[PDB]
Amino acid sequence: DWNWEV
Amino acid sequence: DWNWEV
Amino acid sequence: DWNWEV
Amino acid sequence: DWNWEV
Amino acid sequence: VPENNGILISIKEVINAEFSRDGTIHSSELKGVLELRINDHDLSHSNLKLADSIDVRDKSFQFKTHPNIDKQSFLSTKLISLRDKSKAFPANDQSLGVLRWRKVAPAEDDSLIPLTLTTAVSPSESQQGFDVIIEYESVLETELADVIFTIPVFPQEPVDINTESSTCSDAEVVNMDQEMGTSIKISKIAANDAGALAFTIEAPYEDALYPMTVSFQESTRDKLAKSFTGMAIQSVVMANDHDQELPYDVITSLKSDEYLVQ
Amino acid sequence: VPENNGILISIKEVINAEFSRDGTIHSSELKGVLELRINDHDLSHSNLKLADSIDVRDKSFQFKTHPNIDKQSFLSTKLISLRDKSKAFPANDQSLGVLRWRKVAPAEDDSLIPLTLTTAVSPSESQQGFDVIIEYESVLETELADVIFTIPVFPQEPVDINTESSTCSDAEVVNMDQEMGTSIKISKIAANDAGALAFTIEAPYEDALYPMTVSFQESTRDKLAKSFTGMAIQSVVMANDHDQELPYDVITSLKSDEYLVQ
Amino acid sequence: VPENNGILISIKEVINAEFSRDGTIHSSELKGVLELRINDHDLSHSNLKLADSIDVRDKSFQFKTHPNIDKQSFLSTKLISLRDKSKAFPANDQSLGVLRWRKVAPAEDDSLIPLTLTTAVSPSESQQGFDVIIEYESVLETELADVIFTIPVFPQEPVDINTESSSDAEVVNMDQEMGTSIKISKIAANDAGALAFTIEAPYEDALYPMTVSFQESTRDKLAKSFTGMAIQSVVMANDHDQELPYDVITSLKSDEYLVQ
Amino acid sequence: VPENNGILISIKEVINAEFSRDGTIHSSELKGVLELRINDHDLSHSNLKLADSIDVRDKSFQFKTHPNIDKQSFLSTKLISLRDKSKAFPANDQSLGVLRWRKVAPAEDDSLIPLTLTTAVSPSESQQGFDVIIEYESVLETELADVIFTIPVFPQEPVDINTESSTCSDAEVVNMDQEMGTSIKISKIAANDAGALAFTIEAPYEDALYPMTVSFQESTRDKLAKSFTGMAIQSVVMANDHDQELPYDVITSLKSDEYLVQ
Repeated sequence: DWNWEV
Repeated sequence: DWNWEV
Repeated sequence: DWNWEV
Repeated sequence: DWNWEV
Repeated sequence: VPENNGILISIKEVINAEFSRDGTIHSSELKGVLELRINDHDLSHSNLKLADSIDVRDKSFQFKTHPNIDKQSFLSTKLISLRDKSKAFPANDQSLGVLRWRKVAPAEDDSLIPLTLTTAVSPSESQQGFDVIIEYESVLETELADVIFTIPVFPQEPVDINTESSTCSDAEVVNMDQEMGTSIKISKIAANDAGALAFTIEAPYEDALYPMTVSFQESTRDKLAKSFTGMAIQSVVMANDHDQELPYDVITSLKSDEYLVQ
Repeated sequence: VPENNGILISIKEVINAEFSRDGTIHSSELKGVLELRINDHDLSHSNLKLADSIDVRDKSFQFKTHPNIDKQSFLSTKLISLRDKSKAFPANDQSLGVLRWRKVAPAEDDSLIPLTLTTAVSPSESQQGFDVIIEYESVLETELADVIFTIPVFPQEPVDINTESSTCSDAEVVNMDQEMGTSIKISKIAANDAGALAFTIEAPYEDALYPMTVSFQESTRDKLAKSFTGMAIQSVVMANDHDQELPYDVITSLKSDEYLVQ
Repeated sequence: VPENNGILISIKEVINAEFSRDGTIHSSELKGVLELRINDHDLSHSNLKLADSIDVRDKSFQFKTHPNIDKQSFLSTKLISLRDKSKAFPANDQSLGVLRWRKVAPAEDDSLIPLTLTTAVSPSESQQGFDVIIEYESVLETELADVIFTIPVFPQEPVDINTESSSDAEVVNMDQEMGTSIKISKIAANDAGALAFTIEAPYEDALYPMTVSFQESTRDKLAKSFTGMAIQSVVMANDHDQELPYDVITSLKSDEYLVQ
Repeated sequence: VPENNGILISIKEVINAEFSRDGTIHSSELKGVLELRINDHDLSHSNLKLADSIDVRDKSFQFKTHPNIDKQSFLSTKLISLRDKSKAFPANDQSLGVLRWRKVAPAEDDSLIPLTLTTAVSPSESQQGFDVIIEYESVLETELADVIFTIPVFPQEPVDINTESSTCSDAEVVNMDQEMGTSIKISKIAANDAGALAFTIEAPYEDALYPMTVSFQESTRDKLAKSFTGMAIQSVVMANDHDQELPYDVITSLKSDEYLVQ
């Protein structure tokens, strides 16, 4: 859950 | 599993 | 490799 | 090198 | 963990498949295993007879018996039996992988695919992003329940499910952390049906919406159950007396793994 | 998948620990993540305040914020907030890893260990093998349910549970295919309790019984729940107005990974 | 680490293939990557023109550009260029994956296979253990050097190379694969040969899976990969008339390449 | 592949270490393995005697022998020998892992660390990025050659090595694809020496520069070589006749793995 981005 | 033994 | 950025 | 057998 | 009442045989198949965005099949790969669980010592000197309908000399399956299983008996009579005839199966309810198979299929070949996929995308009229349609067609004889589509984006705005162009008004975003991005679940895909999921989602450019991944799994407990590729059990028998049949149960399953549109 | 009713915070710790056969601690390592899930777009412009009891400058924890989280606000005020103050958290129920930590402890140090383990083994007087006793002691303030001990052997004879030298714990062999070998489950380890599991199992020599692996997992859902290491949430607040508090829930979990006697 | 004179382009393919013991092809899978290294800031605003012979719309390759590479330009003109035209390639000699591809083939199809294999085994009659013959046939236009065959056993007795039926083969240490490894010095372009030895094992099925390991590379501006991937030129991103100096290395490496 | 002239013994240690940015030690973990390669059948009935300096009962090393190696002889006489005394080692130059060890150290403990690190970062001026200083000190008795530092960014501008603030060993950017980002190699770190590497590099914010990884490897080929932890061979001897010594060679190595500042 450490690929999220924005 | 595939490392089982006889 | 495939995680490089600009 | 741990799955050898003798 | 399914309950074992003595002998439990599990036939487990996993399917990989890849599609171009227009639905052209790139590749597929099916992997299977036959697992034996025994939890009653009186049943441990047993042999499994596979269903007469199976072809064990189909080389495209690369049937591979566990090192302790007798390959010649499998090939000769479709019998799963120990290579050392004085031993018995471990009988402390351990999952014993006895047989495995694998088959591949190339571009434009659907023989291994339970669920075909195609996508259509266009810029949205409301969000900063895209109106997506995923079209699917099942060739299974049973329903798929709780099928999950994952899009690899994390949008600021909520996803808007377009119920007018979806089969299951019912679709909803769900947390699914086995795949990265935003996940939408559909309640059912009926046997042999073709349907669609449609939504609007924010993304910075069209190519960011891909790969789209699909996740599904089904299983059946029934002595007479057959797997996706047709694997099944005819009987279970005493190793020393093939007329003496033993009680047993069978679970079959099919799970997606790398099942995507790119 | 736990339900999210708007904002759901998950504080997940995993513990590794290794023991010599006599119970001497070799090492331990605890890894933690704080995951935020948001499924209500009205709650996406939010910041988390951690409990005051947490020393966020403790270097032995190597606290690491996600790239998009503001490290300086974490370090100053124990606040989890976006580095870009206009942006909001993704709000389609995606599990967002926002903070991680890791801490190690060396030989003979029990500070990170929820369950201590010691074994006693002697040649059996019945089977071709060994009479094992696993002794355990919990330092947790809550119960551990469904604890699984695995021995890396697959014996021809059934394991014999010696109920006379075990805690009355509903011990039974179970199928557990996450670890290789023969698995025994105990129903409960009570808070702060010491117990024992005893059984006789076939093995060719003593050393073949090791490594013995233990598997356990507990979780608690409660706004005020504190993790094993003391991680907890003080409040959740609007990013643009810290006096405006938002509704949320918290789950804490502790799970074993490489937790063994060797 | 190959030396980079400014621009260095690496075209790398990895081949998986599986055979039955009698040589029937079960499957194969080829995976490829085009890597760009740039170590001169003056060459960082460059675009790569792929060879005209490449069908970039062949869906059976699933050509995939890196997120920062412009897909449309790749499709349209076989050009590798940045999606954001105001940026440049990193130019501190980092390996940048810019394009990947992947193709599969099914039972009995040899189109992706550089080296076909058949095996024959029987109890030895002149010493302890099994007499193995591994037959091979190359379809490559260049020689394969130092090809390694691995048998997943650890015999008490030394392997005996049956110099009559293969001459040069020798046991080697190779710890990327488990068991006993035998190296053959060369397999000539388009040649068929055989490796023959006697090895101890407890039963015939213990001799399998037999694994082969091989790797070949060439450095040449005009080098083409096994599947035909190649570079036509390198050009300034702002002026496609202005060509830039560069070199190309191609490689092919086995990965899960076995008989079972 | 090193050449084997009959018996070749490899003592391989791998070191993991983590530092805070200011150089405070968070953790370390050393793993080791003793590999045996034999390519001469006349030497296959052999036993290895470990150096008298090794305490084989030190539980903090968790010495583990291979399943085929006699644990009781290792523990009694520091001998590596087969559990079945009628068998011999494979002698077709296979790498045989016969013994493993692992040791861990906690925060602020340097006992396992060959090379200490500290970093200092500030916004640069006279280019667009951060001025970094990596300070290092070796406690090794031999030189480290070709030590690579990797920063996880891919800047649009070339790295500027600040030759005057860094050491007077020399630094240059190199291609190193085992770690992601931009890599700078230093030619030498002399035995017991302290130095610094200084450069300017573009990054979007300070925290993007971390984790900085260091990569190094040394080996020595010498019958009397001792590993970083003191593992060493005293002799190699006929398994029947411990007075009859056999020819052999020894390589020791120490390699970084997860060796970073974070």
